Formats: sequence, structure tokens, C-alpha cells
Amino acid sequence: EFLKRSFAPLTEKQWQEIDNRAREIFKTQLYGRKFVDVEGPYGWEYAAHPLGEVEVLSDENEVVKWGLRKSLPLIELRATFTLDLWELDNLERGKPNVDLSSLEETVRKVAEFEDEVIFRGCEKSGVKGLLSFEERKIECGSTPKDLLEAIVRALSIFSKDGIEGPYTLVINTDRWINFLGGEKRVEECLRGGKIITTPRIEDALVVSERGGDFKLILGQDLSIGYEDREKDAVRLFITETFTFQVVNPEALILLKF
Amino acid sequence: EFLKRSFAPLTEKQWQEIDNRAREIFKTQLYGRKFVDVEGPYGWEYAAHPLGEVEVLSDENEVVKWGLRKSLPLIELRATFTLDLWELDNLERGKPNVDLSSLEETVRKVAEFEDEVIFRGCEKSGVKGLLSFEERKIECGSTPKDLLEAIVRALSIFSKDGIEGPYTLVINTDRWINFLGGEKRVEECLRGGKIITTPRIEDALVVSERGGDFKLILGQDLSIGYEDREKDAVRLFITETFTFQVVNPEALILLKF
Amino acid sequence: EFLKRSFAPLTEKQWQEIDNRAREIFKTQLYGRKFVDVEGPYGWEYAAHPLGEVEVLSDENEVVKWGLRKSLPLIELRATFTLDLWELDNLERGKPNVDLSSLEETVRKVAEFEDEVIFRGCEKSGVKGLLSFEERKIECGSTPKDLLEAIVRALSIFSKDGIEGPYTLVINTDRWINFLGGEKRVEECLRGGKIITTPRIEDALVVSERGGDFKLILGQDLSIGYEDREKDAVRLFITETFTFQVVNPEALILLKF
Ligand SMILES: Cc1cc2nc3c(=O)[nH]c(=O)nc-3n(C[C@H](O)[C@H](O)[C@H](O)COP(=O)(O)O)c2cc1C
Ligand SMILES: Cc1cc2nc3c(=O)[nH]c(=O)nc-3n(C[C@H](O)[C@H](O)[C@H](O)COP(=O)(O)O)c2cc1C
Repeated sequence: EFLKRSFAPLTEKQWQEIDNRAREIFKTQLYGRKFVDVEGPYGWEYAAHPLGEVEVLSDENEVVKWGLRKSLPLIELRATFTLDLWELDNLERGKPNVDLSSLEETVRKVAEFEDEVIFRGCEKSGVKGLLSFEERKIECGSTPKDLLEAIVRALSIFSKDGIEGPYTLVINTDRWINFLGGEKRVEECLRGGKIITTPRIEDALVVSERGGDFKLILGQDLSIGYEDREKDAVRLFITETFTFQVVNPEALILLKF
Repeated sequence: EFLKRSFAPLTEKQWQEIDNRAREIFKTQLYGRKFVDVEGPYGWEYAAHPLGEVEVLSDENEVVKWGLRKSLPLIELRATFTLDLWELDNLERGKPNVDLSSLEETVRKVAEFEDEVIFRGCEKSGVKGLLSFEERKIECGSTPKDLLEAIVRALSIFSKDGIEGPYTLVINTDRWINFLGGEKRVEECLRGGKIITTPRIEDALVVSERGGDFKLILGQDLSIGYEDREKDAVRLFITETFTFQVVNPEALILLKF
Repeated sequence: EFLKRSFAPLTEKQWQEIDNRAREIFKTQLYGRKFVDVEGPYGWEYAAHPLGEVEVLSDENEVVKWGLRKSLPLIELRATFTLDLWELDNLERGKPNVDLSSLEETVRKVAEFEDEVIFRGCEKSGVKGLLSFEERKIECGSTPKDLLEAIVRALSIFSKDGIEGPYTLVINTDRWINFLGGEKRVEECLRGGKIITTPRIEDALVVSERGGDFKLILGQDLSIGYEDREKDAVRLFITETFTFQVVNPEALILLKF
């Protein structure tokens, strides 16, 4: 496998120490993955996703008219870190808590990078994030009473387009501290929805989780591999290939506060 | 099917009149397809072919380094023409030779367009044609005696790279008129090769047809569909999606004459 | 079928793109259909619904007395729109979000027309809407406390006529914003009823959903058919034949606010 893992000087039981640690922090820090849906991994060779359109390049008077097919190129990221090799060997002498502080700090730089692509998009990549669809904004206020009014007025914009599913509220974590009062009034105006507090946006946004409006395309899910061995340390990396696209911008609404 | 053929006012026996005519002219006029090999059609939705490389876009001091995956976008061409509808109806009264002169003139504009992409490449498409690999040139002359010497010196450049298969000579059609003398001396210096005279290049070139050095990627092979009906005529089109890439430039040699 | 759908230049997979879109907006925008009941479609030839009465036209001294039987004529509506044909063809190249903005704007003109017939009735059609039965009005106020009192006084008018079923509250959407406070006090004074906020009336009204008091007669449910093909566009239409009649006006009460 392209992740040369059977070449690293680590025991088969030391590898699972590293895997569990990274798999626990990814589950809680990948916020985009809590309301978008993932098209299963297509493999390490997948390179572009079809947009389904032609881009004409010929003249208006030509006999043979032609153009190129547009697609979306996949982003590939690689983040490397180092582990002290003596400390990892203490795990064989029966030590339950080894020092992976270099693994966890790097797992959080990657999770935070993958969320600027979903929320803010990437200029060079050709990705539009959720926060740029700014013709879907609506006012709000400061009191728990007014958050309720912004959600009943948002569900009328959904039902006016035929978007009707389970609804979700993605809200900043410091704004939520003020609305802790009506946390069961809110979660039932959404009709048994779900509140996802996140330190990745300032304001809030409501989305319809009926399925198929925000796709995360995965070529290769997050993996850990082996790079090189320095004197008394190994150098590993985290890799992934993905892209993101909003299909229906009608299933999204931005609250302004 | 995307070719709305069951909506054209043509009999199932008038459609095969049109298909046979276009299939006979494509067999003789698509010269590139006589020594390159075709990766079977991937479908009407295929949009890009992987080049197998990453293009880095991050800084040198960043923690999470990333880049985009390079691919080759597929060209889609459409050429339309018109058929008089009364003349096509004479085919039902038992007429063997109807007038498809509008079909054949358009089938030759398409075949000739598809060969500038293989021999000269396309700047905007991102395709390199055979005639640009100009570090593989070698001299020649004017007499049949010297054409033989240029082929024995070309087969020594092949065997020096380990390229050893059946060999082919693609030569201009007006140059060949001079070498008609030794047409069996030539075709056995190539070791039972094959001569393909073509009005698509000035000089000649020798290629190794062992397999896998010049790939034509087909999304949708050449097809005929229906567009619209004017007053007393139908309007059809010829469509195709393809791309071309040289894998090993060592299996090619350009003679200069 | 009278909807000449097998004559439109659309793929069997492009037709379902159009059907799902119109079926999703009708489900949320046809508000009358949420508390009235529908007598199944009688077909495309049904033309009139019997009122069950005779209208005498003879003299008082005649030997043979005669009259005509009264019925209710069915309304037939047709709304046409246009779709760009190139954009629909992008759906075959694998595009999930094509532009049907001309379909959805027309589906909302039709849904809103069908609701003026239920709420305001039609003079020429011979239909009485719910809002004209104005001998069933009762006062209300402005505070959540008073909305509760208007519902306990309304359920005593129902039980005085023997109308006893599940109860429903159909209220303007901008009035509801004020009563968001007691949304579980309200929905249990109705004895586990149901609140249907709608932008189709100013005030509110309470109805008994026991069955058989408000009938919507359907000849042909909402359908999409094919009309003609312009140069680079198709022209489709939405059709339907229906009529509406209140059977028992005792199962209805109008709140005045
Ligand atoms: C008792 C003992 C146990 C050790 N266990 C490990 C170990 O499990 N993994 C490891 O990478 N180095 C371990 N080391 C360190 C190496 O054996 C080696 O002594 C050190 O990396 C460099 O030694 P130097 O000062 O001679 O260059 C251990 C050293 C000692 C004295
Ligand atoms: C590469 C290419 C692809 C095309 N594909 C379509 C198509 O799928 N459907 C269509 O109606 N017209 C298509 N056209 C337009 C044709 O020229 C058509 O005969 C005419 O332009 C229709 O009018 P329009 O350009 O406004 O669509 C295409 C043109 C080109 C150059």
C-alpha cells in the first residue's frame, strides 16, 4: 500500500495505539461531517469529479464546434510529524499513557484546514463554501425569544421551495451561551432537529438534512503512513484526498445576528 | 439515450442507410486509429483522465501542505448537417442510391479535426501531438536507397532503448510516390511491418506498435443523433468525446527528408 | 394519454427530474389539502358533480310539472411554461442541479390559484369558500392567554352541535409569531390537535377533522404534459380538474382577532 506502514519500526500493537488516538480526535473535530454526506471513497487514483457541463472554445462560424468538459480537481494534503521512539517502546513494558502530544496537535491543524474548505471554500481549488451563499441571509437579534422567531421564519422559506426534511442548527459556541435558556424550545421549533455548536463560524445557519444537497467527495479517507526514520524518532504523515460542493443552495439559510 | 434518435421522423430502415454511410468513411479517414490503441469507451459522463501527479500550491513553511491533482479534460465536439426529407423518402420506394452528399462532407471535416489533435495537438486542450517531440528527428534523403538507410538506422535507436515490437512507417502520400520502386525492400527492413500512407503529415515517422505507448481515450465513440426538424429537412449531428496522450516518447522517431 | 408525454424530446430519466421537482413543491404549498378530504379522481371526462336538488321551471297550473337537476361544474386549469433544452441535456452528462426556476415559479401560481377557490370561492364557478360562512365568527384578542380562551369557547360550540372529532387550527403565519409562547398549551386545548400556519388568510379558523364536511372533488389530479417545441426550448403545461364544496358548515368557526 502507498502508506508504507510495514516498513516502519513499530510493533503491530504500537500501530493501533496511534490509530485509536487519531480516530478519536477526528470524530469530534471534523464538524463539516456532521450534516454533510460523504460519497464513499473512490480510491487513491481518483483525480477529478465531473461537473456535468461543457465549456465552448470554438468560433461562431466554424463547422466543427468543440469545447472541454468541466470537472472539479481533488485536493491532496500531507501533514508530517515526529514521534520519539523510546517513549513508544515504553508501551511494550506495560505503560497505558504514552506521550502522543505531537500527534494530537497535528491532527487538529488538519481538521481545521478541512473545515475552511467547507465553510469558506478555496479560491485556487475552485470550491464555494457555505458562507459565501449570501443571498440566503436573514436578520436575528440577541434574546432567546428572537432566536425562536428566526427559526419559524426560516422554516417558511424552506417550505416555500419544497425543501422539507430534518432541520439542523449550526451555531457559534459563544453565541449559544446566551441561548442556553430555551434549549428545548429551540430543539422543537426545528421539529426534533439537532443543534451543532462549533467554533468555526461567528453567526449561525440552518440546513435541511434530507440528503443530497452538500456532498463531500472522498478519494482516500484520512490515513496515517510512514515517511522516514531520523536518529531516535520516526516521521509519519496524515494524508487525504477530498473535494466539496454544494448541490442545492436552497437547503441552506444564514442567520445574521 | 442522449442521442434523441427515436424522435426523428425517420424509418428504422432509413437510419441504417445513414449509419452505414458514416461508418464506411470513418473506417478509411481516421488515420490516427491505425497505429494507436483505444481504451474502451468510459461513457457519456466521463470528464477527465488522471495524469497521476500532484501540483503543490502551499508555502514552504506551512504545517499542512497541499496541492491539486492533475488530469486531462476530455474534448467534446458536435457537427451538424441537414438532410432533405423527400430524398430520404425515395429510399422506401426502392431506390438504392440516395443523395447523402451533406453527410459525407461533414464526416470528413470531423475526421480531419480529430487528426490535428493527434498529430499537432491542442494548445488549450493540453495535448501534445506526435509532431512536437522534435528531439527524436533524424535526417533522410531523396532516393529509395536512402530511405532504406534511414530505417536501418532508426531500428538501432529502438533496440538501444529496449523498444522491440512490430514497426510501422507513416509517410506522406506524395513522398511515397517516389519510393514506389522498393516497396518490398522497405516492408521487410521493417521486419514485416506496415506502411500507412496519409495526407496528414509532410515527412514520415516510424513507430513501434508493441502496445501501450500512444493511448486514445474514448468517452463516447462517434455517434449520430437528432437535433431539430426544419420545414422540409432534418438537422442531425455527429458527436464524440475523446483525448489523446503519448505515454512513451521513445517509441517514436521523426524522419526529416 | 391526453398528456402527450411520449412525444416530447425528453429522456425517460429527464422526465422524472421534472416530476420530482413539481411533486415536492405541491406537497408543501397546497394548504387546503391538509384538512379537507379528496374524493378520488373520477377521470378526464367527469364534468359535473350532483348537488341533489331539482330546480322547478313550470307553471303552477300545469299538468306535467318539470324542472332541471342542479350540479356543480368542474374547473379545468392549464398553465404553460418553457424549459431550455440545452440545460436539460446537462443532466445526462452527470449534473445533479439543473435550472428549473421556470417550473417552480409556475407551480406556485397554480397552488395559489387553487387556494383562492377553497378559501374565497369563485363567483362564476358557483363555489362558496370557507371565509364567506360569516355567521360562524367569534371574537379574539392579542395575547396568548386570550387565544386559549377563544379555543375553549369554540369547542363548546362544536359539542353543542354534536360535532366531535380531532380539531385543527388554521392560522395566519404572522399572527402565530405572537403566540409562539404557548405552543404546547394551545396544542392540548385542541385535545392533541394540529396547527397549520398558512400565508393564505389573515385571521384564524378552527375546523373539525372527523371526516366528510369539506370535500375536494378531483377529476384529474395535477399532471404535467407536453404542448410544443420552440427552437431551443420545450413548452409544457400543468393541468387539473377539480371543484370544492362545504357539506356541513357547522364543522367550521372563524376567529376575528
Ligand atoms: C536500559 C535502556 C533501555 C533502552 N530502551 C530503548 C527503547 O526501548 N527504544 C529506543 O529507541 N531506545 C532505547 N534505549 C536507548 C538506546 O539503547 C541507546 O543507548 C540511545 O538511543 C543512544 O545511546 P548513545 O549515548 O551511546 O548514543 C535504551 C537505553 C537503555 C540504557
Ligand atoms: C460542443 C457543443 C455541445 C452542444 N450540446 C447541446 C445539447 O446537448 N443540447 C442542445 O440543445 N444544444 C447543444 N448545442 C448547441 C447546438 O449548436 C444546437 O444545434 C443550437 O445551438 C441550439 O441553440 P442553443 O445554442 O441556444 O442551445 C451544443 C453546441 C456545441 C458547440
